[PDB]
Amino acid sequence: AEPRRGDLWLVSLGGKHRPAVVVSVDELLTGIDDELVVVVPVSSSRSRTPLRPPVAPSEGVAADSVAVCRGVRAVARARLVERLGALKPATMRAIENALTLILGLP
Amino acid sequence: AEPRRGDLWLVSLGGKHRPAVVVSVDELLTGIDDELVVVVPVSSSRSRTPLRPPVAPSEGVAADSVAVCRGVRAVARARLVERLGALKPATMRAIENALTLILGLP
Amino acid sequence: EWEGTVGDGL
Repeated sequence: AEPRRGDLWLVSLGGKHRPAVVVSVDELLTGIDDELVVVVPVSSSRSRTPLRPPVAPSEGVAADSVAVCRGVRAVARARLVERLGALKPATMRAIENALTLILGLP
Repeated sequence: AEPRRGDLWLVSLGGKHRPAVVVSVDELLTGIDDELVVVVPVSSSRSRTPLRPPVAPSEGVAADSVAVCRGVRAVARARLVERLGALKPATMRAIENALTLILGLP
Repeated sequence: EWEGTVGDGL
């Protein structure tokens, strides 16, 4: 499939929609529509915190949006309905740090 | 009484119920119903792989099962309706390794 | 299966 780690995609949540960051690795993609992609939803209604780092409009979203890494979820690839953009590498590092904390990884 | 990291819980899927491993850290829980807990679904129907490490009945499932780490999802705490058991430390390390791979972390 | 959880906390 076409969504790549670090991409901003619009996700259809069944109808509501939210931007989200693709966080699963590209080698998992086999090109079937029902295979799972792991994403971090983006919110424009919550304040920034160390676990909700900001995402810049340069990266494809609205002003004052944050990556809600505590809301990390696998979704079917078919739910990713529009490519919106891509994150700056430092934003991706802030998200990776938040996910490492949230999931108790080394 | 509250879900703890490493616990196997029964999760209400809105209605079927299925086990899942709590993988988010205990320090995130504030004790409200609508907070998000990150869980890894456990299936007794999928084959074991390096990203689906096995889970034994001693750990709370009724039959030999696997943790579907690619299906990692944050869900509302209210969906966690019953504690089923707790994983061995080695099972949790295999799950942490799978999640480290899936999410491209250090 | 787990699809109904896709909208939790959002």
